[PDB]
Amino acid sequence: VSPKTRTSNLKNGLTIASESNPLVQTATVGVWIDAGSRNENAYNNGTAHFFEHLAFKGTDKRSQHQLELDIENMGGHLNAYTSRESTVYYAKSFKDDVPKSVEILADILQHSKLAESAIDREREVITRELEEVNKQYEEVVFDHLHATAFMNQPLGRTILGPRENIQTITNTELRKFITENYTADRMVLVGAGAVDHDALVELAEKYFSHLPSSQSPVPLGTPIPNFVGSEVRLRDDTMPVAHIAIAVEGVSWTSEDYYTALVAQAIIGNYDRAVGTSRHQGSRLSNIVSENNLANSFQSFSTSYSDTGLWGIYLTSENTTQIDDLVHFTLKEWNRLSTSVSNLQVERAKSQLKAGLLLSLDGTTYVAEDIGRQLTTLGRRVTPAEVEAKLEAVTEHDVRAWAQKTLYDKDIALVGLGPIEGLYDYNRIRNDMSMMRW
Amino acid sequence: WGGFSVGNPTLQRFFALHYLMPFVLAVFALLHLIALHTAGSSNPLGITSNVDKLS
Repeated sequence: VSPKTRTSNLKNGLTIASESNPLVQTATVGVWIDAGSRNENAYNNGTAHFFEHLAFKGTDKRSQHQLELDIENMGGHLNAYTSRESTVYYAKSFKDDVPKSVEILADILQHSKLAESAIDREREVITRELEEVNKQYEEVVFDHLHATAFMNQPLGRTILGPRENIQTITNTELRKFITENYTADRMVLVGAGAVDHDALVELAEKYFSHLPSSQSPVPLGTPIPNFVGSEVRLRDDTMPVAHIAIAVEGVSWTSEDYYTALVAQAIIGNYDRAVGTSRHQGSRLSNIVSENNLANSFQSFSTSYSDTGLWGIYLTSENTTQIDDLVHFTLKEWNRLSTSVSNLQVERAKSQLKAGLLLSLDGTTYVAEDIGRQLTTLGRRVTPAEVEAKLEAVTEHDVRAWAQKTLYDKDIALVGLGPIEGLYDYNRIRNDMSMMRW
Repeated sequence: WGGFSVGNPTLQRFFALHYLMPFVLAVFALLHLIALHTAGSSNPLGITSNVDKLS
């Protein structure tokens, strides 16, 4: 039984949430923001990502060089990432270096220079990032998957944004973005590891007290996405490995089917030929794939957003003449979530998840990420007891009912990259989303 | 004819051969498709379709 997550508020509406661990000597503190690329329009798409670069380019007090020195002197590091709905800025340090790190974070968020000289310098760095993500095949596949599934909608935009916007982002629009979105009621200061809650709340009162509140304070994790069945093919015969993602519209964070979708995802599970245990996994798809050498790997996912999600699978394969078999058998395993799953598969997957959801949290950064994600998507940290109860309530009837409305005979979003000549047209893939025998 | 003009022998042999010939024709129809299957169907542009196939 893990220590309780303590939670306090400030007057502006900033949440402070902490989980102490007197067994470790380091602490991760940071700011989880309920804002990301989704909050941009088509004209300033890329702003959120751009700001993340400029946040470390110098403040009203410390210059870029001074900033570097300050963090180096603390001894730990700083890290940041921007997604579609969430921005994070955190600092891993020693126990007694926590007040320094909170001070640095408050400074880069509230009092960043955004000087025209630095904007112009980063404009080239970010331009180069456009031509180097091309190598990260999984990211390419998932960015195209969002682009097609949420065609011409805010969730369909990339985080980097288009080349055109990168050349036209001004300090004005940067300042406007962070003034509108980085408000206290959308921010959570999170501490995990060697932190005292009462100390963290004092530091928050010292550094984050002059944060603007938004005009209309909605609860944390408050959002209409219209999924498009569609495909993107990025054929490249020179690549040896095909990368394929297939997804349907999934579930949001607060869906009533949230846990049912996770259990269904665990029944299919993951596979990797490089891991020794993977040939012995219980998953039917895993057995088909390993026995027939159909793939190098597959990973089931159930990605959630505030008002929608994507549920599906990501496959990698060198077997270019049996891509048809791989996709065929994958979708036939999905069909069985509607037609055949019983207490056998469901209880097994629940057993695996009950542990998995706790296992994931194995260091201070993981714990801080968990607190921050849950507070910014649900508005609370869900205790392991509540999670154990919600998982226990998932029955085989629930999985079958969920699959029959979410998977069975539904439109998919499909992305293929690489030697995908063997991937059949949309209709033949989508026809595998039902069984004529049932 | 089986005789000196068209008559009964001719008619009975034409029946037997009329029954047979369609089976022969079905075999040759199958043969011409097996022969085609090496290059595949041509198409109205006259170019290769190896670039863009449909089931």
